Amino acid sequence: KVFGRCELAAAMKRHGLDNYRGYSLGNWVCAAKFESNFNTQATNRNTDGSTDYGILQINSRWWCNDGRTPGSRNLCNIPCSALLSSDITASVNCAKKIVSDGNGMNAWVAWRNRCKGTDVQAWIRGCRL
Ligand SMILES: CCC[C@H](CC)C[C@H]1C[C@@H](CCS(=O)(=O)O[C@H](CC)CC[C@H](C)CC)C[C@@H](C)N1CC=O
Ligand code: NA
Repeated sequence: KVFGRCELAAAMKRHGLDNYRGYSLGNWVCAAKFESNFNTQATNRNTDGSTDYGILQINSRWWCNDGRTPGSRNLCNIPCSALLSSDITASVNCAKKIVSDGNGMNAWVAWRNRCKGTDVQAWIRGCRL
């Protein structure tokens, strides 16, 4: 599913991401924009043999099981395919664990390089939230 911007903002907020670990909703919407272009089905292979999955590009070396990643830990205890669903529940709940792991949102490279330090509230402007 390709979410609309405000549609994703509302779903993220309903699932408790607004201000989760101190990161405002616009941070999460910006992250999803540049990680996946709001597409739940996005997948991208990495050099270490892992793959990133879903709207927040969650990695199969640490967080989910895809059956083909050396050194897999599956800390979210889910198949990586669960992170591709139109229902973002599993991606949100796993993202909560990731962002709590110690490095905050720096775990998302696109957030670090394209959202951190910018006017992230722009990503929720116009939305009825
Ligand atoms: C907390 C878990 C951290 C993980 C890493 C431990 C996730 C990292 C993987 C990184 C892979 C970097 S890589 O250059 O070595 O491999 C590929 C290059 C061929 C990347 C290919 C891209 C993805 C195709 C578009 C890139 C980053 C996008 N995600 C997290 C989300 O931001
Ligand atoms: Na890699």
